Amino acid sequence: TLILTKNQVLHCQFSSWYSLFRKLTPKAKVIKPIPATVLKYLHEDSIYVEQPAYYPEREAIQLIEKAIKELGGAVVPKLNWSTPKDALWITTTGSLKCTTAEEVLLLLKSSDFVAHDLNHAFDDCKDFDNADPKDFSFELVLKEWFPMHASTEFRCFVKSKRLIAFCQRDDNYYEFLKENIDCYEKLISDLLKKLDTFPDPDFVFDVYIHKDRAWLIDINPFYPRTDGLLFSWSELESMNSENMKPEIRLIPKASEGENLLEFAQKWQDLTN
Amino acid sequence: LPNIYTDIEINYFLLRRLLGVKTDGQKQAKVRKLEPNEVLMVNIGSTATGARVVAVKADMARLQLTSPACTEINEKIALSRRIEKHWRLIGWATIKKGTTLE
Repeated sequence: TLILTKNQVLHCQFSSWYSLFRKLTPKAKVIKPIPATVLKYLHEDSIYVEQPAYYPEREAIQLIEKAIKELGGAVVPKLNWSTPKDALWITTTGSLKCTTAEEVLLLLKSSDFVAHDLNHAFDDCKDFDNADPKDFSFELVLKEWFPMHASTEFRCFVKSKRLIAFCQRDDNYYEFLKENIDCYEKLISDLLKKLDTFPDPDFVFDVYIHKDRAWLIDINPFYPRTDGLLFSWSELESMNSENMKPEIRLIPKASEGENLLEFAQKWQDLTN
Repeated sequence: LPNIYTDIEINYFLLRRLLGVKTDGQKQAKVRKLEPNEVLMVNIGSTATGARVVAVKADMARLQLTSPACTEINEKIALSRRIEKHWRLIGWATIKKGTTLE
């Protein structure tokens, strides 16, 4: 029966793994520890904007803005773990893109995922007692924004340093995936080779494939708290961590050539 | 009469306390006066958008949405506030006036 530990959460902290795999993950800036004024404001209830009510100090908004323009004007904000993917409705263009410090705050303040990071980070830890969390400090992660096609994003599962399974992150059908799926399987398997320096033998890494390059996006624990997507967690448990080939799951949906290419394989069944 | 509105003027009403029944028997928190330069979450039909409060009179308030919404005048709206890191329903409204993108 699989369990979550204090250090499994600690290692998944953006700073904790970015440091290790900088060359493997797209450009970001980490403000650690998070400015007290920004944290203070973050904990206040309701979303107050300056455009008797607390708003972060001029020093903080200048520092966030300094990071933004240094990352080419547009960014994607995060705390130690969760991205505000749930709060796209508050955003001005329906994406995690942030050109201003206000846009950043608006996203972080209205996100339930960000809120989980703030008061539910160790809600399943056997090693920790949620009473008030060691040499730990919250961080504001600012990742350089880019047009990311949600089709070529994959969630990859790892048990005892072996690639167990991987699946599509989106929930739409893409016909062009089954065409390159063998090449992605190579790309993602070859990236895990470079994730050997990671401290946990069981983890879940998010990846983004663009121009024959499998980009690391995040790392989350091998625990049901982290969404198993197209795979069930009982399915992921009931899986060989010593089997040479991993299970792939894509979203489900002609020529004489196609038809009889299929025959050739249907003939190959009768044989072996 | 459906259009794409950027800012809306609403006729509202708030709840006195938040929804729910605390097990200790203690009353739910009293819903406070909607203050200006507060970003609420408005449910305008299927659309869930953020709206900044620019002014308040009494049973009337003008809201500057975060991105444009598709509605008609007299549509029923649901006002929500970030309380204890939850989107909690505070009240309801009707669009009486609204400024379009075109």
